[PDB]
Amino acid sequence: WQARGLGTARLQLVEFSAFVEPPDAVDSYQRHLFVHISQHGAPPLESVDVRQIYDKFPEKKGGLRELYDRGPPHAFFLVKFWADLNWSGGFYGVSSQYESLEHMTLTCSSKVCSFGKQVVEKVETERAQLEDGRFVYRLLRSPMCEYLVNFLHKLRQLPERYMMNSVLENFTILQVVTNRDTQELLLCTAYVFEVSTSERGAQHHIYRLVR
Repeated sequence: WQARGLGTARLQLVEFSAFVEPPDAVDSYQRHLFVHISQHGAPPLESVDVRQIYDKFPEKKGGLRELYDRGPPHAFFLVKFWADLNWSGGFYGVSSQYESLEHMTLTCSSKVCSFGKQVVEKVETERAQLEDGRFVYRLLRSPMCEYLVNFLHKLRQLPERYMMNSVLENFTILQVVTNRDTQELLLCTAYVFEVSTSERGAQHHIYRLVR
């Protein structure tokens, strides 16, 4: 009954990535992945108690505690990213793909938070496209908001990766996917971050948020 990947029976994440294509990508295509989840016979995901990360996201409303209280509890995930920050006016982008058995319009809200305070927010809607019995939701090549692009440019220039990790310690992203018509929550993902080491590329670990 417990999740094996990032999804519920109503909405599965297929693929998520944040990337930059250098200006010369036009000559020889390349992209750098800052972070990447691909879910194209596994055990249960580990659990993390949601109370321990409340103070890393906003409060009062659209905050973790109120969202979790709203439910459903099984829709809540924590993703730890080891971001690859080793890669210039190129294209900074975010691509997301989801799948369901039912036809919905999704609202996807992404709240960028600094010391648990909302700083920027992007809200996108996506109508289902029916393909092979299953519905697919494609939010591909969304331009990264200027706050994140500038954050990444500054973060990458820090002299020590322990300082990157100290800065990232206070940097979080909260994603809420709801049925736009019914306002029911489909997927809530809390993102926390560290740097990887370049020889190592982007990595991640997914947890169920429990209470």
